[PDB]
Amino acid sequence: LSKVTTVVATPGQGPDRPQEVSYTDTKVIGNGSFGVVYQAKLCDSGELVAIKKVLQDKRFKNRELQIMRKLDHCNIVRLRYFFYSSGEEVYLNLVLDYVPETVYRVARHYSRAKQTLPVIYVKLYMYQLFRSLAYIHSFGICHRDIKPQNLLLDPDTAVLKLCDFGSAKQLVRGEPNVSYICSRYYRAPELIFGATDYTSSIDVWSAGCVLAELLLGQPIFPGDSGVDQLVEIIKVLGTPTREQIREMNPNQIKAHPWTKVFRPRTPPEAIALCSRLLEYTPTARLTPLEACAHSFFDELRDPNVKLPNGRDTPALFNFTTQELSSNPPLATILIPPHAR
Ligand SMILES: COc1ccc(CSc2nnc(-c3ccc4c(c3)OCO4)o2)cc1F
Repeated sequence: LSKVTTVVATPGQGPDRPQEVSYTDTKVIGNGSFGVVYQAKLCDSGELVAIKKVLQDKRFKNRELQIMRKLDHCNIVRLRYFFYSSGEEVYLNLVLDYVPETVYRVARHYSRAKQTLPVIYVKLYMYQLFRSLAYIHSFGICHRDIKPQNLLLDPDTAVLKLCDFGSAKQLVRGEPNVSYICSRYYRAPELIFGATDYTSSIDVWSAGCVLAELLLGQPIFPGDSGVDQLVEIIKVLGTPTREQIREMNPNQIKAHPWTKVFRPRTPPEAIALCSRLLEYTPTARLTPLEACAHSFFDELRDPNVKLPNGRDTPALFNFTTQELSSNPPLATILIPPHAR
């Protein structure tokens, strides 16, 4: 609150050269499995920041911090600084970009009010999620907890930022990974099947679940348990052929038309995008970069596009080489003539 805290914090991206950082108006805003999250105001600039505090084992490196020190993207909450603090024990503190809203909260307001999120926002929010994934997947980093709670929004600018890398991991082919991750509703089928050799494509399934959820006003796959979740998917997508099961798993509903799950007025390209994300076969799913280049997002590339409030859209085309690395020719679609 009124107390001024001064710490010696290390720049998130820069050289390892610690600075004194003073912050104030400190309040907890989240306290869960993720740790404790604080809102605070930087003394010098008057800028709000979030501070994530997690217990550290000290005999071990923090994975989340390793990942965050690598990332610099407009659709990912930035690590401004990190520092350590003591109790008695030892905590690591991530000083992060503050973002006021979440997709969860926003979808819930619309749902509660019996309304749907306007399609322009669905395009904006989904696109920026895919850019963020294209970016992190380019390092072989899989978020592994893509869900509406982890999508932060600035409603005034329509900026979406991916947050919570506490479940993120660099996926190395041949190194086994845990299957019971992601939030249930958003959890890929291969995970429910127990695959330990999964790829970044689990994030893409999750994004599809988010997109489907923004279109419907409720989770598309609301599993009752970790096991009932597979049933919920089958109910919507129909039984996987044995070929698909082989694709998902290292060891009786039919095809349910995609244009009937959603409401009658849902844009067909949104349904078409959805169908390419929610494929049983992990490698059949679009890459995030491919998802960005999908027709559903064409309006975002229209030179006349504006937010509902008249403002320009936020950064949409400032693609780096790193972001483009999975399919560089896609730059021809992604970056429209006027943006060059
Ligand atoms: C406020 O909503 C939450 C969302 C996710 C989490 C999980 S851990 C985390 N990692 N970065 C964050 C983070 C970064 C910037 C933020 C933020 C949270 O809230 C406002 O600006 O939170 C905790 C939360 F409390």
